[PDB]
Amino acid sequence: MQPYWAAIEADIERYLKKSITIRPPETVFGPMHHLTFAAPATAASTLCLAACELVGGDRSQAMAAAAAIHLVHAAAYVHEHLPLTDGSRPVSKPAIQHKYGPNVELLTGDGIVPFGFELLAGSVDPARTDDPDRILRVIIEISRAGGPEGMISGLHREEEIVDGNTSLDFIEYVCKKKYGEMHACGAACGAILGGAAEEEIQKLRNFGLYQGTLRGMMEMKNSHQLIDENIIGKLKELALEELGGFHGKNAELMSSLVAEPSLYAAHHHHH
Amino acid sequence: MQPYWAAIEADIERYLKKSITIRPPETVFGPMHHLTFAAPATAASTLCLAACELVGGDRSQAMAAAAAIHLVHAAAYVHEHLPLTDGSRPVSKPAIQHKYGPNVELLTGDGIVPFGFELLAGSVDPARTDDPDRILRVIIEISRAGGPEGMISGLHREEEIVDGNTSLDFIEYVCKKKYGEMHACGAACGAILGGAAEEEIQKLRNFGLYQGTLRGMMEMKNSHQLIDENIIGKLKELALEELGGFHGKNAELMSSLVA
Amino acid sequence: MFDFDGYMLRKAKSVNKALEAAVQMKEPLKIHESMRYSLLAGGKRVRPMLCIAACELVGGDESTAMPAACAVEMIHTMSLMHDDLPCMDNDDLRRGKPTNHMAFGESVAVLAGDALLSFAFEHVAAATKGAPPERIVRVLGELAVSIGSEGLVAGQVVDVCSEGMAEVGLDHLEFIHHHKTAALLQGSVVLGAILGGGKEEEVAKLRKFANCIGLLFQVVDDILDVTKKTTYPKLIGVEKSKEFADRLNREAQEQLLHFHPHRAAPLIALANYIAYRDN
Amino acid sequence: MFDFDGYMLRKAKSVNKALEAAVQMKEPLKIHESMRYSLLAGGKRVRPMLCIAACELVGGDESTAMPAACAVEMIHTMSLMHDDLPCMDNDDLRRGKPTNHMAFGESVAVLAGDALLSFAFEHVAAATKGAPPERIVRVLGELAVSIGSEGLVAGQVVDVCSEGMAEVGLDHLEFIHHHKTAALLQGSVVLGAILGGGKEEEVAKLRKFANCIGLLFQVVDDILDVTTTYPKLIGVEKSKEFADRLNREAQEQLLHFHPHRAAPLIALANYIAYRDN
Ligand SMILES: [Mg+2]
Ligand SMILES: [Mg+2]
Ligand SMILES: [Mg+2]
Repeated sequence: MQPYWAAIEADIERYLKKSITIRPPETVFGPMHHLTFAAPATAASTLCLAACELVGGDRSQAMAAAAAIHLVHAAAYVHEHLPLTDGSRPVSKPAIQHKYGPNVELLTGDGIVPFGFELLAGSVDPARTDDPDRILRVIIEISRAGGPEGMISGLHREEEIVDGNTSLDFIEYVCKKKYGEMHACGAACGAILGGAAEEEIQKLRNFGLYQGTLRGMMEMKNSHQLIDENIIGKLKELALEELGGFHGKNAELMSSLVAEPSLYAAHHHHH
Repeated sequence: MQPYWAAIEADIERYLKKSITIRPPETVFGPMHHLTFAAPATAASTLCLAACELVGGDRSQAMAAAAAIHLVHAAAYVHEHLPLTDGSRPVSKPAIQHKYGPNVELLTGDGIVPFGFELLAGSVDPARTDDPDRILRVIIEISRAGGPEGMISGLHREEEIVDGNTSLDFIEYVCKKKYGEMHACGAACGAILGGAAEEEIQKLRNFGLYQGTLRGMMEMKNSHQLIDENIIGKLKELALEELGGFHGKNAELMSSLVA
Repeated sequence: MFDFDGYMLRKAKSVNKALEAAVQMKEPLKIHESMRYSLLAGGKRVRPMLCIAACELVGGDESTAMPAACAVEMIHTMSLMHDDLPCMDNDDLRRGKPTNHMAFGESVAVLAGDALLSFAFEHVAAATKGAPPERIVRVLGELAVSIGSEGLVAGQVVDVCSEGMAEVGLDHLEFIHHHKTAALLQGSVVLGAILGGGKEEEVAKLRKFANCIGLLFQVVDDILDVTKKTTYPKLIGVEKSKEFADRLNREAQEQLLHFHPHRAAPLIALANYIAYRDN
Repeated sequence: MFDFDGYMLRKAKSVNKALEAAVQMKEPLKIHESMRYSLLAGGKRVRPMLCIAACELVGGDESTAMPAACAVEMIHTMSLMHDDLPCMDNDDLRRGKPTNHMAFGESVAVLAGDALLSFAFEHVAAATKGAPPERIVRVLGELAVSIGSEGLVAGQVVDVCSEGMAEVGLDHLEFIHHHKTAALLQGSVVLGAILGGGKEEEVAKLRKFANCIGLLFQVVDDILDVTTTYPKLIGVEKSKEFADRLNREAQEQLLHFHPHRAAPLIALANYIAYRDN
């Protein structure tokens, strides 16, 4: 991935590692630490630091929120891959490795989610007037995005997808619920924590919604090869359209999350 | 009471009868007229006129809307009983009778819905300066309530119900979409058309919502003998509660509707 | 005009973009999935084009007409979803893909069609900007009359209750084609012309234009079926059918004589295309 | 005199009403149906009562504490939903009714449970009125600490990971009970004391009070769940003696407050001791 996004991801990884110190009882902290880093990286979390910087705040004030977002995503990822016993859900062709048993995984996801809210609540800076109101607003955004009408609705509907038989419209909706709302949440929170006005917040939100949906589609294009460029182009267009009005070094980068800049690498390979 | 309510129903029917004249081509108007009156009455239309009068409007200001609400309901009723060939919608307990073929029933329901909007648009009095705004608002309310996220959602979710084996929470939700949204619509449109302010519209809207949900609850009691008075009460409470701030015969004439 | 094809493709692209935005997937997913399955399948979008071109013709702009342009395509789409059903034409395919009820079941196809019909009025009513409420309500009534018992539906009903006889004369055939095809083309130009601020005199010419090109379309189709069951050729012969098509095209074009020629040009080109197509 | 039974029924009625209101049926219907199926099955509502009473005790009102009271019941509810799963306790019934996954499938039960956990935070954050933001945020933090890796989840994890043991002594048993039981009761009392405007010393006394009835919501409970335990490590001899000392220390913390204001908690604690379920 691009250098900028990779350096932001590493910062989040270093912050989570400093925040989760394996200690007694290791039966609790060992899996808590392992499952946090076993989940895939999500751009919903880097998008939070990026959006903050895009509106001029310091990415450091969006860190607790970027961490919380990854944590909520990770707990959902762990629960999504639990071996359930009743065939109530498809056993998605891709079985992943499991270091810990179902019970420990189940419980650990339950411990990881509140940890994100703990980090957010504890990051309130006394010498910062608007911290409480912003952190409160961001807790609401994240809890909604990881709630019954957000990511969980996506996970639930994803279970209805049937290989090479589900329409692109249906898969795109699942992606919007499972990934777009969370990405929209990260961009919006990063804007909020960086002082943006309601104007820039709503545009960055829409941006994350479209980029997150597209990101989910790209990852589902590996199990429903029919990924038409129409959809990709539609979302990409919808996304870029929301970024008009940010200009500059920072906005250039943000923009690249959705549209990779022209690079000799690409061309050379095709060569 | 009963005669007030009965005269509202008769006034709507007489207006519909006046609006739909069987005439050539009879192959079109014969079924249009038949199916409109074969559909049972819906309290959503009654609530529309009763709400208009409650706020001070004249009954006639809401008649086109009440007729349009009956027509949207009648078309959905015809369509929901169509004999389909693929078993995609289980046939209703008592199967209704069909004087006309499925094609004619399907098409006529498609002709009845637009007739409601035609009646509304045509009811604008150019001598009344508030008509355009209110009627427009009312067309939005009705097309929404009869749309994909209103009544159509209830009709669609209703097919997932298993007699004797579905929870009251699920059945109540299906009743709220299938009947409640349209009853809320009726009450709201009546208020709007009688010239009420936003606060009254909202309350009348809420009452209609709970009322319609109750009424549907009852239409289904025959298939899920689990007629809990507990869900019945929680709802009348939210309804009646919503009438507080209107105090008078209406704050309780409406009460007659949740009896 | 120059590049009639290009004009049509650009109108269709804008409309396709507006349709996609107006009917998004949402709960209940099957209903919305069925709506989009038939609505977003592409096609010439002639009805939307007529509405937008009629609005621009009298000085209005595309943006004001777009919700109404989407609305007439919503009606057109659901009329086809309902027409494909087993109790009607009973078709398993439409344009190389399964028909709507074959993909989702007859129950959903019926409801999704009903949803497009209701949403067409909701969308025009709630999304139209750039027009006074009395004007919006007037186009809502025109849309309703163009598709109901004195419009599209009458044409469909008279047609299915007639597929049983033979004594079908010209008057009867014209009644079916006028209601089944022209009525909604007339609704499309009238919606656009009213929203564009057209005078009653201009609206009247556009209704006539639409009535002619609507009948022209069916006459030309019957002719082509012969070249390369009542039909114009079985009733008056191919020669007189061609003469009739010619007079309908001439009469349509005559209605547009006093408008700005550049603005009238696409409608004139549409009439000629309908008259002279090879298919 | 204080009528504790009447007090409890009245709080439970208000809580049930607020819970039903907070979690309505909406799409996706089965996710919400599942949440409501376990959340609205009634019960004593001890955690919501602890929260409301702690808020009223320090001077605040019920309406301020209600979203937080519903949140702790939402957490309590989903922790049982997850505890009943095949990979955990594998129970087919609860309260005499089929367990959530038996009625809805395991996939819905896991997600409806996660939905309740997330919604607990959403509801306290968005619906709480009568308390400034810094205070609502402090409460969200306390809720998080009481149910996570140093609270409820830690107890559960240490408990399932300590099944194949035999060297389990008072320290191990205290860790488990303090975490899987006391932590959420402590959190319930704290959210209320803080939301009610309590001073730090009041919060501190109530925090200790909750820890004590927490452990007690157990020691007696053995002599309520059995008839690894305590009577196994000391026998009903000094078991029923431990609970008597825990109740006393609980009630001692309540001496900080005027006795008339303290009656609901003094009684919520004598029940919590002398209860058969
Ligand atoms: Mg056909
Ligand atoms: Mg022909
Ligand atoms: Mg158990």
